[PDB]
Amino acid sequence: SDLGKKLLEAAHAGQDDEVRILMANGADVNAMDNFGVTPLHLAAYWGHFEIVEVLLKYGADVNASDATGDTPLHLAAKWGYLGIVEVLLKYGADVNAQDKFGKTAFDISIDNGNEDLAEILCKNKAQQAAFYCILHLPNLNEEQRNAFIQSLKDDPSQSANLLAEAKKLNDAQAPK
Amino acid sequence: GKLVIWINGDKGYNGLAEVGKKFEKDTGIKVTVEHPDKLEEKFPQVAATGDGPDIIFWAHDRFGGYAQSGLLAEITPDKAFQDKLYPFTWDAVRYNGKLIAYPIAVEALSLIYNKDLLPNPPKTWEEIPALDKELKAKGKSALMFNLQEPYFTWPLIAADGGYAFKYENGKYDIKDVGVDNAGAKAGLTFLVDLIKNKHMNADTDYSIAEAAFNKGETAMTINGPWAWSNIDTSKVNYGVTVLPTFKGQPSKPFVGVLSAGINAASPNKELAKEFLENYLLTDEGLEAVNKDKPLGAVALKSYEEELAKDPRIAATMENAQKGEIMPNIPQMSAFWYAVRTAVINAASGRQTVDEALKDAQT
Repeated sequence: SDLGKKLLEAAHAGQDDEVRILMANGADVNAMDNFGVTPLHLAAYWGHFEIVEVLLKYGADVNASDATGDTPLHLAAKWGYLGIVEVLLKYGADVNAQDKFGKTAFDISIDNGNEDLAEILCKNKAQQAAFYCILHLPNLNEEQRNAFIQSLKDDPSQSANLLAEAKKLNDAQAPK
Repeated sequence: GKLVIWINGDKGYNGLAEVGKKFEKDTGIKVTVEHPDKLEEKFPQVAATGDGPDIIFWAHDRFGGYAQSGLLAEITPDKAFQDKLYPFTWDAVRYNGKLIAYPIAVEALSLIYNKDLLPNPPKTWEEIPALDKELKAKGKSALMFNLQEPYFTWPLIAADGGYAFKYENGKYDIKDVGVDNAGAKAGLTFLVDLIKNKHMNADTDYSIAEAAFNKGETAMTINGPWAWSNIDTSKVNYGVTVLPTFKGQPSKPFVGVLSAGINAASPNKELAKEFLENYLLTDEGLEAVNKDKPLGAVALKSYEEELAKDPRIAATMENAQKGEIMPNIPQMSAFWYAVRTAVINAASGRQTVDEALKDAQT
């Protein structure tokens, strides 16, 4: 009933500067329509990268689901928008989230033949799985955590190697 | 010792009068064709007193009602004549196991596309988001059609498992009403996805879609033969084709069958039978009517084979043969009203597709 509406519209239309001044005037960056479609949904779906970036920078809920079960990661995946997918992944887009058909952004990417997209999605899921492991390995104080998380960013090739250490560490740091 | 015929004013009633002249020339019997407005209301009113036309032409959906009131004589074509018409058309005019009219013409929605914008029209509903993406980039849309009337949104809702009533035992099955099942839900959810992703607008009605297509703004529309004329004037280079599939299954549009019934109170029943079977339902008879005002696709196999050389008519019959005969039943009105509200609620986001469908049935 004011700015949110205008924002959803400008996001849909790809009018960058219009989106950015609406923001600077206080628009709810997560304004929804009657389908719970957010500005981030429309920009992802319609290919407006800079707008996606602007909305994320302003605290857009990167993992928002509309009433239909779609996330912006799902929407971007159908069109093979590499840049858009990359930047959603940077802001914490959820590679595990499933749409109405039980599909992930990876499944969609596989469905539409988009190999470039599937790859990015694939190695993101794998590196996150690695990160998540470290963070829930009980026998690790907040120091030894950072030690491993960092060394996973600096050598994602020796990752599976590194997880194996973090576990044998965890098993030597246990009441065995 | 004469024949009075009633038919609506948008039909080729002058061509029909020519068939009547031939009939008189052969038999001496004068044939009078009239086209009273609201004749679909006039006929049951005056037939109730034993008056009216010997023969009435109208859409089949109305005849179930007339038969109920004992206004329509049973027709007696032998199986040889019945074989001259497409079998599914005899179902539009069967009531309580008695044939109560002669099928004349067949009416259904088809996909209409702008050959300039879109030379190879999609075979599936699924391709259409993609196409809209492409077309929107240059200031066009893929598809605009009446989203307000179920008649238009039903062929998709029906495609994966929807149905009004199933045709068990030649009559209708009134018990299972197919607006709350998984196949309909899938139909309506795909529609709703078109809407929420901005490929279509929920407020699009008949006038908006027609203007949009006829001005070159959208690559496709969904309409029936009655709309061809305005497009002809508009000079858009269009063609008319099979309705797109959804989850592999045909879009099932409702079929309307223009039918000719014989007044129950008529003393000229054999004359009327003679006129309909051996004068009108012939290549030359339908031709006379069709030259005056196009019938679209016809029930008669011989003449439909000729008309179908027009691709648009061919598409109209292919879509008809793939659809469901409009139920000639009274509780169709309850159905329509339910379906109508379920679609608006869902398309508006008022209700989830789930709640919307199970609600319009209570």
